[PDB]
Amino acid sequence: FDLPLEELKKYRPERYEEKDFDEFWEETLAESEKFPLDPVFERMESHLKTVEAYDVTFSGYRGQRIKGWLLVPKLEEEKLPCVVQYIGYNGGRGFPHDWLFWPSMGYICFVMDTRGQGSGWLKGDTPDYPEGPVDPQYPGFMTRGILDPRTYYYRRVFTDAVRAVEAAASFPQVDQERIVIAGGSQGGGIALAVSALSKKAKALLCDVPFLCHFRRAVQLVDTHPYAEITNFLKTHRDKEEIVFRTLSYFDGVNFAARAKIPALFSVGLMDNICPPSTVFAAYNYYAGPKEIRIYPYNNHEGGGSFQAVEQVKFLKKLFE
Amino acid sequence: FDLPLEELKKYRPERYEEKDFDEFWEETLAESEKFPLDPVFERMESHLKTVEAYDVTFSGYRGQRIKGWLLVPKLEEEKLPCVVQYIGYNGGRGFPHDWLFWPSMGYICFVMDTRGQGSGWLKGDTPDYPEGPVDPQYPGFMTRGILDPRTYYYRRVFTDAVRAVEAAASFPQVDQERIVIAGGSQGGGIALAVSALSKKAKALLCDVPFLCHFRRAVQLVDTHPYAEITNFLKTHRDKEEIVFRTLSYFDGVNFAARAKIPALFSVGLMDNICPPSTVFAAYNYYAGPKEIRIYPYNNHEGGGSFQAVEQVKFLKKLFE
Amino acid sequence: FDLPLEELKKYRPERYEEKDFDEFWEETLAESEKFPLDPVFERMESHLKTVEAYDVTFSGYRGQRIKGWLLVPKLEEEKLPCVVQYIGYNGGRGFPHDWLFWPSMGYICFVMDTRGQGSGWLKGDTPDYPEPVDPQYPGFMTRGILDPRTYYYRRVFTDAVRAVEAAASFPQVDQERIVIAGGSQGGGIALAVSALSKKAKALLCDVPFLCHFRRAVQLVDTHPYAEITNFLKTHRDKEEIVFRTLSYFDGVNFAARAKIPALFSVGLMDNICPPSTVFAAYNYYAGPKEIRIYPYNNHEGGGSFQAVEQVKFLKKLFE
Amino acid sequence: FDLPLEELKKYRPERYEEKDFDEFWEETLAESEKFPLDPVFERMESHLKTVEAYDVTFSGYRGQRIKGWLLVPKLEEEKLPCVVQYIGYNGGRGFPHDWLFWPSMGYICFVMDTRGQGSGWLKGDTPDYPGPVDPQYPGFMTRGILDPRTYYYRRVFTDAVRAVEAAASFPQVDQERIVIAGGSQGGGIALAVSALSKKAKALLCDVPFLCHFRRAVQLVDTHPYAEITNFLKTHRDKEEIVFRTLSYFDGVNFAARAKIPALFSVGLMDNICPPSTVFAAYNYYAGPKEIRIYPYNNHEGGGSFQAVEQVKFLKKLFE
Amino acid sequence: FDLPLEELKKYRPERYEEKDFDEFWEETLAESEKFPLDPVFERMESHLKTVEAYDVTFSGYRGQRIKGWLLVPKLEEEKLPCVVQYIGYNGGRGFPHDWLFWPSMGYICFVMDTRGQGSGWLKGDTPDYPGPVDPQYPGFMTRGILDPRTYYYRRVFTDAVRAVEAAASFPQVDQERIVIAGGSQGGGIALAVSALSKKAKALLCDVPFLCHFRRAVQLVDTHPYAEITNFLKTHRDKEEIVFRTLSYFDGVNFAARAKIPALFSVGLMDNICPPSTVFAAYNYYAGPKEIRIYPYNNHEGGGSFQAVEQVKFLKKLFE
Amino acid sequence: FDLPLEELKKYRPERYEEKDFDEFWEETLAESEKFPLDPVFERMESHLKTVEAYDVTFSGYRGQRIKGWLLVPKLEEEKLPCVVQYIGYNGGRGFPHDWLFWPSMGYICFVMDTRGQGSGWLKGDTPDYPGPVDPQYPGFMTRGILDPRTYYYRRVFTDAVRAVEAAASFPQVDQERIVIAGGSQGGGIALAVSALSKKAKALLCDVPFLCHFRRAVQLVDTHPYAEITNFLKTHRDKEEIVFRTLSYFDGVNFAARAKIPALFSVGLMDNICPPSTVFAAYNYYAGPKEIRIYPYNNHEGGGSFQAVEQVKFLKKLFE
Ligand SMILES: O=C(O)C[C@@H]1C(=O)Nc2ccccc21
Ligand SMILES: O=C(O)C[C@@H]1C(=O)Nc2ccccc21
Ligand SMILES: O=C(O)C[C@@H]1C(=O)Nc2ccccc21
Ligand SMILES: O=C(O)C[C@@H]1C(=O)Nc2ccccc21
Ligand SMILES: O=C(O)C[C@@H]1C(=O)Nc2ccccc21
Ligand SMILES: O=C(O)C[C@@H]1C(=O)Nc2ccccc21
Repeated sequence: FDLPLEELKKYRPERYEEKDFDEFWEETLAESEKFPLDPVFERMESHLKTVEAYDVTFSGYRGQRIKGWLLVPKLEEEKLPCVVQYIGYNGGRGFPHDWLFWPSMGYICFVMDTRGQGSGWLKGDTPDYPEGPVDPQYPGFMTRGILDPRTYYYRRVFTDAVRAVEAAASFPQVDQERIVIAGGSQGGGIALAVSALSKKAKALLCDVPFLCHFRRAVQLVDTHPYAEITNFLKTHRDKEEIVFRTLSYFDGVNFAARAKIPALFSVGLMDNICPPSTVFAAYNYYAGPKEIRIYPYNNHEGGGSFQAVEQVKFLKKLFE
Repeated sequence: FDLPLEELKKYRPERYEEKDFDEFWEETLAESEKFPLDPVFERMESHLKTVEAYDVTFSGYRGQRIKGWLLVPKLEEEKLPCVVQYIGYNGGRGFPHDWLFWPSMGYICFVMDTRGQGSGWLKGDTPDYPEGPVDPQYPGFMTRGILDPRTYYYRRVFTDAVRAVEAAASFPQVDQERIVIAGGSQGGGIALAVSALSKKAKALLCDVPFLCHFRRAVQLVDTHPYAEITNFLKTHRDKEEIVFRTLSYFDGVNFAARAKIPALFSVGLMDNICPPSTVFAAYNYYAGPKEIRIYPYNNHEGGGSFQAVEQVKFLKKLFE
Repeated sequence: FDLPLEELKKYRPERYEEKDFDEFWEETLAESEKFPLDPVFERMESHLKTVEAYDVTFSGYRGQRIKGWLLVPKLEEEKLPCVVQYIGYNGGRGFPHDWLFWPSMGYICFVMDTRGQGSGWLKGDTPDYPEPVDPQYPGFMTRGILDPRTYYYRRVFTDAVRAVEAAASFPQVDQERIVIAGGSQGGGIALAVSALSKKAKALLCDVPFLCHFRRAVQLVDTHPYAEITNFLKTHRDKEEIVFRTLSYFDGVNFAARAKIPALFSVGLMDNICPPSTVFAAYNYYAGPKEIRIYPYNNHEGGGSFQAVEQVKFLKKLFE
Repeated sequence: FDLPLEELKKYRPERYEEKDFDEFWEETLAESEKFPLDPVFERMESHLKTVEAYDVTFSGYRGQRIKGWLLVPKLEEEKLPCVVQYIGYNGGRGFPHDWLFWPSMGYICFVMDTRGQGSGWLKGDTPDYPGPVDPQYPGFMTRGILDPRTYYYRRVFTDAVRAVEAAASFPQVDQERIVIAGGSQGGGIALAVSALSKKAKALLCDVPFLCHFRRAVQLVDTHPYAEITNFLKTHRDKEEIVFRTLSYFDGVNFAARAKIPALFSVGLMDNICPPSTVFAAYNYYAGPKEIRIYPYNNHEGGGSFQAVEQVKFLKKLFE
Repeated sequence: FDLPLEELKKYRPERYEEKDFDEFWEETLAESEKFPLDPVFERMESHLKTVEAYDVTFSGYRGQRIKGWLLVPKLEEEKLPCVVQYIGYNGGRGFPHDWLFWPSMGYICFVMDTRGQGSGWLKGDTPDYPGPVDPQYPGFMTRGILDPRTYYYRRVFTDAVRAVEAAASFPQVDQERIVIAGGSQGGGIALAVSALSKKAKALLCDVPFLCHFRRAVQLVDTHPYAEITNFLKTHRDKEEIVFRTLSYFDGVNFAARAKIPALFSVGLMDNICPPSTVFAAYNYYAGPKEIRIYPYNNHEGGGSFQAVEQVKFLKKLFE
Repeated sequence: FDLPLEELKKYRPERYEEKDFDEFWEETLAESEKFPLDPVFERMESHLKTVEAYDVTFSGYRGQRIKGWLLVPKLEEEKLPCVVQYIGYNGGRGFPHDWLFWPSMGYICFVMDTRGQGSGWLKGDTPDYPGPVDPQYPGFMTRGILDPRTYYYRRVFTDAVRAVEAAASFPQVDQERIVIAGGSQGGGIALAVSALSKKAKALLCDVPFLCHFRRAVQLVDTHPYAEITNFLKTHRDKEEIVFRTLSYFDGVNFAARAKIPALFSVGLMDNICPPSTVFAAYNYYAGPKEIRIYPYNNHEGGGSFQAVEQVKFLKKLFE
């Protein structure tokens, strides 16, 4: 349904961002750095036998306390590499046993809970906090605070996500040389922002990323969650310019252009949640060393368990 | 798809409410009455010629400033009857010209904007304000603050709505003894709440009501917006009892049981958004003088323009 | 899903029409004009308080008696501007209270009931009368389609022309300020009247239907355009005749003849009336014109926002 | 989705008809018999080799001229049994070769075209003739529904009775072995003819439509029964008048009067013609009768399996 | 939804086949020729009166016994032309009375049952006989797809070549007028036979399936092509193996080799067999050829209109 | 959409099985046990660090070689309890890392690959081995359904009984602490194993499929149950035969014979495995049992909540 692959590979749409993109993010991170990180780990009673699981609490956007899980495989290694895992839309940190892949592969896994979501396919425990009034919005998170980048939901998520990397680095068994940032769909869009904004992340795993190239996304598909923005615009007919202005500060394409760490991307050519031209726009602008795995017959599931093996091999080759 | 009509007409399921239902509502309304109502009626340059439209502002839940419209038909009579109109889900106050029916029929019309919504089919101008943290929720309004009645979204909307009647009553040209409360679907549910909670309403028009008999609604249909609650529960599998205890304080069946003012209901027997059994549970418990117009072949549109004429005739008879 | 906006704005494709288009319509109107208009306005008992409602009857196609409403706002004015309102597919005149917008804005509103429809979303009271009723697919789009002389829209468009003469006959109507308006089917009817009427002074044309039929069926499989496609799936031998008939009714061909000022609207995600069909008509429209473009709306177009634009537009025009 | 089979078999709900049901039909048929039948059989140049095909024209309702095909298998016998075939909703007579089953089984087949339809899945050549064509929902189900004298099926069912007279006029037809047959709309028409024709000798009634309307619209939201629901959703003041009209055309009411031997079929998962509507009709049917029950089939019913059952049923019936 | 027609007419994509395409088919066919054909025609008791029906069995792929019907019109001519009919996806030979068209037009019809299918819209009676039956997606499209030697259509296409020899062996068949025919799956089978058989005289290829697989799975998400997509969505490591296997069975590669006169049909709105897949095959077809193009039709194609075109085409070819 | 919870808890429909049910299974398992099990475990080079992964091969139905995974957590305890895991419809054994749950909780996990499937959502490596593969609807539900001796699940259920013996042969498995587990198709397979094998200590049976087939096809039209309905729609003469065969594989009949303690789960909104089908099995389940009821869940059931419940249930059992 989207551009053919030869064209996708060359797709570099003209970017749109405001003159103060970097200032906005510098100011955002400085204001939240005023609150102590205060990373707290507490060992959890669980039935897990090959992993030690910890409850995590750390200060994200403006000192607000975000939950997570830390999963440490029980191995002979002194320091271990770490994957910081960001979660898809409507998900949250779930149970420790929802995240066994990375620890089973010998990586500590830091799972960041997603403020105010956690109700659509995996439970969450962390609330959101608005900057004052909660404006008229379409159901969901995509238009929550959208009339101002200062009030916009993902300002708070992305800042949480940057602070999560610091929280993971605070656990002493984490090898700070081998902290990886990872996610699919919303988790991939979050990881992309972090790849530009964190100075602690060493590598990026970005699958079927959401939050990329919003302007094109709403022209290409009518699926959720991108349709929340379309549906908001269908009603608020006078707000096009302001909505896209706000979104430009959170667009993965604009972060990709600033990001310098090694990355492995994946895309499903039949994905109609995250259309391939949106994924390719981000990939093509990504300024670090990069590869992409392309799945021509997959929808939003992308490479699934095959991609998971690709990630393990990529990281092994990168860190050796 | 629902019970046959002969059974709908007798359907009076055991009600479920907590022992402190009334006290919850007394304390809520009392806390909000500590702020001055401070109703403002500012003439809005519209292009209307047979109606004068005022931009309304008034203090609803916890003094929060709620928007509305006040439309006055161009008639001499020093005191006119008044319809206070509440709005369907994802709607908001829109433009003054969106509400010309009741003014054209000789009634002043007070249209209350809906906090936080106004983004699905008609625009709105009024924000919500949470009680502190914005808990994990499913997209929309149905599960916003659902883990505690003190935090639940409809606490705030219902309080706004009671206060809206007071605001309408403040307008010098409104006949304080001919104040009707009205709405369809979400608007119907809010009106039904108001019909129990306000001391100032003279009659109820309650069309295809939503927010009624939640526990059964979600068994019968999988449509939105009731599906937001199902979908929350599909994830938060441990929260059934808490969710339904919270919803009990906002259930139109429990309000119907307390309401004493005359009412005209309507129902579409093929309505799969507000199932017939949910509307009939509310209607059958409704404690005031009452009549119901039944539309056997209609879905959620109910009686449409036909029902509007039934309303005009009902009020004329009542007020003679 | 259709051409990008930069291409829609330049989209002026080769028009298809027969050499006798104007003669067809001159002969149609002249034949119907032999019957007296006989416009009848019967004041009616109503619950309305700010508006006076009249039941209307007038002679449309071949003297057939078409219903309407006339809604007159109660204002201290010896003459008032007037909007002649045409109705969307499967609708009809409904109740007087269904049409309160234009009277509330200070316009007399003449609502024309639509022959034979009135059964999908708003009730109607006017029958159709055929020229035999040929084999057709369910609906109105293919009724009489094998010959322009028998086609359903010959009758509707005649009715609609006659409606404006009927409105002009009400004494309080300001004949310098008669507006023709409609959305979707209403807008396709309005485009035809904008070419054919001797009485209309402005056009409001929203998300128009009955435009560029040959391209519409290639772009969408929605109804009501799909009635045409489904007819042709069965009558495999009738492609050329069907498009020949439709060319006499195509809003793109009317637009090219129309001279009055116009305000259009279009939803770029409208899959009932695709944007390239709407832009074909708008771009060929020969009078002074403007268009409001709603990039995120489907067939609802600009909704209540566009209603505000209309009132502003007519106020400027007529001041 | 409907009643379980044990209950369907006992389902014999209270019938609804007006006091003048028989009078309505007697006068309808009397009036149409005033016009000469004038059945015209024109040998049609054909590529067919085992069958002789004829173009048929005959006088149906009020003398209106209806098309058909006559297909005669090339056999030695002087007189042949005959199946009068009625056609499903949105179909028409199509081509001669569309109807080869019955001829191949040694039966002359008279295929009646369906007035005004012919545009959904197979083409047709016969027009309808109404005077005013009232507001209606798209299609045939609500055409003229506010009065049984104007209703579309009054004309179809008359045409269908006249068809049997026309088939019987063909010299090679054995008038002792005239079968009336159809599926869905075809079946509902055949059910009416089983009560109204004095010439039909046996009925093949598959997955019948036009039965138990009031219950059909409560059970399913499919077309074409949904045309009726959608008309009532708009004309909310007309529920009584619509069902009164429909009572004169209801297969259940015809079934109670029909005397000829019949073979029915039903699909238990058919959501076009719900099984309760079909069993209501079957259970009231007053002639010698059998029903083939296909529990896993939708509207296709027994398909080719049923065709074999019909052949066997008629062989045994006719000795 | 596909290429516009002017581009379809010129669509001649680079073909993909392995170096050993012809050798694979020569060895396949030589191996199956080592088993005796042993055509068996058992005359059946039938209700049919204009046609003689035979129960057919013959040896297809590797001596496996395949069912069929032979329908002989009762005609004075002692040698008759013959159409060997292949059946659409999920069908099978059904009953003899399912196949009356060609015998009514004076052709012997040999209907080939389809191994292992017969369970979706018409029953069948013939099993498949594979070795191990590899992991597969539900259906026939992926059965044995990891190796052309194990692939399901190797066996169907061999059956189909053998069916033409079985038809030829019936004494009343005129071996100079054997036609091979099908639609959709039947048309892809017929197209393979048009390249592989030395006995067929003409090809009727309607809306052909089993063409240009690589592109089909990009254009549509419908079944049955979506079985291939779904297999690849799971077996993410097997893209190259899958399309290599499929290249031995692609109608486009057979069309390039076929020499006999052909009449194709295509529906421009067919989203089961997309127009670009059909035209790729049609444009490579190396024999004398024509195509009937149905711009408004989906997968039904020309339906009964095309059946007429077929009968005319063969009459002209053979006279 | 199904019975209310109060009725589901009381739903014990009359069972249907043939008089030779036990004999059929006795002979089936005896014939397969004549071939050596020959379990082979090969340590796999793996990226996994907390788990030792082994490629498994073993003899299932009639010596046929079935793949699997053996996942051993790296722990001190020399003899570990073991969960034998059966896979959902269209799945297969996938990668070792797809099955980390049970090993992470301290259990050796034996994952049985599913013959012939492995192509819908997780890839598989094991073929099926039928002679003739009868006419069937796409998928596995109707493969060999005309005889219980040839039916697909005869083979799978035998494989699954043999998997328990193959897990028991691994030296680090505590052969006295083996559990059988599955969701949907995996739950139906585990249920059969709960009746057929004497080795298992406990059953984990989530949203079970393969239960109460006769009722399943009346209640939902979803796949995979709809493959059966679809087969019956065409093979209209095979209802009795199809249900007789299925009675030998019906989870409700195996439940009646199972004695080991069980934890079931059910989604009350599951329209793949309807609640009445799951309750019919659960209600007839003869051993100590409990059911987790998820009223707001569809076929996902309890998901990770249910997994926690399983870990607790086994912990109590093996203390
Ligand atoms: O894609 C994600 O970010 C998670 C999840 C998912 O994977 N698909 C989808 C679609 C709509 C809403 C939420 C979801
Ligand atoms: O029903 C309402 O309260 C308003 C509106 C409506 O009329 N139906 C519907 C369905 C889903 C969301 C919103 C709506
Ligand atoms: O578009 C119209 O003319 C009215 C109405 C409408 O607004 N959409 C639609 C689609 C199908 C039939 C009728 C309609
Ligand atoms: O059922 C019929 O009478 C004919 C045909 C048919 O077989 N099904 C169906 C459904 C809607 C419209 C028309 C049809
Ligand atoms: O197209 C065919 O070969 C037959 C039949 C058909 O006509 N369409 C279709 C689609 C899916 C499966 C089977 C079919
Ligand atoms: O339910 C299963 O056994 C697995 C999988 C599933 O979870 N749902 C579903 C539906 C159709 C085919 C296969 C499946």
